[PDB]
Amino acid sequence: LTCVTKNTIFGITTENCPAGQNLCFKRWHYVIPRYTEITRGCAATCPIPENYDSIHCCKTDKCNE
Amino acid sequence: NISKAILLGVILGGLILFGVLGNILVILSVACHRHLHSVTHYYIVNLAVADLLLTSTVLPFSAIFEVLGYWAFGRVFCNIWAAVDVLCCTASIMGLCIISIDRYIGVSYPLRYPTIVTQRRGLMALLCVWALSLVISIGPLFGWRQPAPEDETICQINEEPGYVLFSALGSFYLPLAIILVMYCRVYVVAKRELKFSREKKAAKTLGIVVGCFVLCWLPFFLVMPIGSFFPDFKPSETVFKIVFWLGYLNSCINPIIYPCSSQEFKKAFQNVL
Repeated sequence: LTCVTKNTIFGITTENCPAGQNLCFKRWHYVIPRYTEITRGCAATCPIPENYDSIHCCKTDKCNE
Repeated sequence: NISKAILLGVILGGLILFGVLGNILVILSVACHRHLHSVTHYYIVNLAVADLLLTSTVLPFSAIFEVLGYWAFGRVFCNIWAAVDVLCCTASIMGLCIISIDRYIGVSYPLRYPTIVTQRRGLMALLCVWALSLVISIGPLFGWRQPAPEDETICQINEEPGYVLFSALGSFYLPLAIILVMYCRVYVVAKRELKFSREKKAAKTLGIVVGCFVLCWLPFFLVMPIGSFFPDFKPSETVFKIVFWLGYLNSCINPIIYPCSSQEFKKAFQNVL
């Protein structure tokens, strides 16, 4: 698997997943009313949401972006 | 934390009520005087209306976003709130650029000023800058937008750093450059060179307003681009909350500044009460 992780105006950053981690996920985080941080990366299992976060769980191929 | 929730609620309710009251007071004071009707006062009314609408729409909703911790309204309502937010946050600095141009022309030509900035020309500039604010607000986030997130509690607009960079530039830094250069000229002229004294007092008052605006809005547009450039330099939620509420409290501050420097504004406020 290859999940894109960090998105910048310079472009995207794609690196594969290590042993055990085989999913791509996207997680939101409520930093501030005008900047909701969004993280993305590999995962063995997409973590459950805590602290009123929210997570996108998908399969493969740098999906959802 | 119930204590944190109630503290945030009461503090932000006081701030928003005071901001609405102060901006309404400014509008009434300028409007109730026939003699005070000048193009610069019309620009001040524009700035006060922009701040008042920003307060009355965004500030309760941003405060609720803070206190609760998610979006409790419709997704289309989230889009409407965000669009109004960016519209007002840009129109405020646009009005500041307009008052900067007005005061530069007033300082340079104290007696030929009415023949350079006329009522029709002033209203033309006002309408043009409002239209430009509408464009630079609505276009960037809806003319180039990613698909909406699956969650109805997410209230972001565009997750691509290109949009945040372009919005930061076109809504703070170009008007900041214009205003900074033009009050550099104004300060140079005032320090080097009846009407002159009056318009110099007006220039000092609006310069204090502009300085407060710049100082209390710079941290926000300095910390968001830092995070956008390299995705590891978000210091903490603390600095983000502080800079955000500093900027919006700055949007609230101006009714304090108006009598602190302008004696005629203080007299108008005294009469209106």
